[PDB]
Amino acid sequence: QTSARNQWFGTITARDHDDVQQHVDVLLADGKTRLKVAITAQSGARLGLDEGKEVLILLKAPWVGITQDEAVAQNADNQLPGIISHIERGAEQCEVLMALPDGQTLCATVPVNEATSLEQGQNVTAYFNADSVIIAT
Amino acid sequence: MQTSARNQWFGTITARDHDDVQQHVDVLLADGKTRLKVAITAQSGARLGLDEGKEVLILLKAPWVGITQDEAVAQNADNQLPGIISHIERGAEQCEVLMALPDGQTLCATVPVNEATSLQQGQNVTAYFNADSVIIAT
Ligand code: MOO
Ligand code: MOO
Repeated sequence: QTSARNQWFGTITARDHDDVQQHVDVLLADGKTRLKVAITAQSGARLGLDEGKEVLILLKAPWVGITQDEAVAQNADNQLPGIISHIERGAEQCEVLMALPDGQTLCATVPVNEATSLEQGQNVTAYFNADSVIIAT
Repeated sequence: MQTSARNQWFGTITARDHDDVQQHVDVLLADGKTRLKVAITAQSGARLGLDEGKEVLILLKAPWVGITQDEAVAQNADNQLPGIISHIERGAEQCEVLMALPDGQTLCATVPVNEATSLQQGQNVTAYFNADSVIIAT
């Protein structure tokens, strides 16, 4: 139980063996969503992040951007196309809920000034870097 | 308790605001002295019961930690922890920087290799990070 609003079960499919910071590939339990995640070398060993390892991905809401710009999405390490299902606008931040293709709901916290063109029903892309995710067992 | 976050600290919530979408909490760490500021969604603040007295674990991933020697940068950040670098591991793209904290703790930061060339073991530095870079776990 953590504050991260996006907690996705998945499985390690690959892991590199760089000495300071390593990357792993994760397939989500929906069986289609692939993610790239970076972790320190000590952590990859300590957690035993080898092919087939089941894990829980923790992606805090503010680490997720929501964009209508395909280049922004393509520049990021991870891209999850979807459809905005709900928008709650606060004074300083916005909660953007996005329906993923499988029906799950992604949550992003976006600065109010970056959500002015966003509206429910729009096709957008959720994006984040590999080093913005925590792996939990 | 088993997560990749290299920094995992016990703390007690000592304050919480009730802003609509994103709220902030003050967290007093295990040393009974260090206070952090953390941002969470309103839904999470209620779901987790992040009220005064609530004990939690702070998860801070290595790449979220900046290292500086500049007073302004440290003061401008939401959280800053002074320490001394105890070890550096240089890599082709990233460097692991470990910093000794009071009461035998070690903070771990992952810094891009081209930004850590002036960092060296034994320097007095300040680690810093945003309120919205921390995850709170029950
Ligand atoms: O820790 Mo949150 O509620 O994903 O911002
Ligand atoms: O090893 Mo990490 O980068 O603290 O998740």
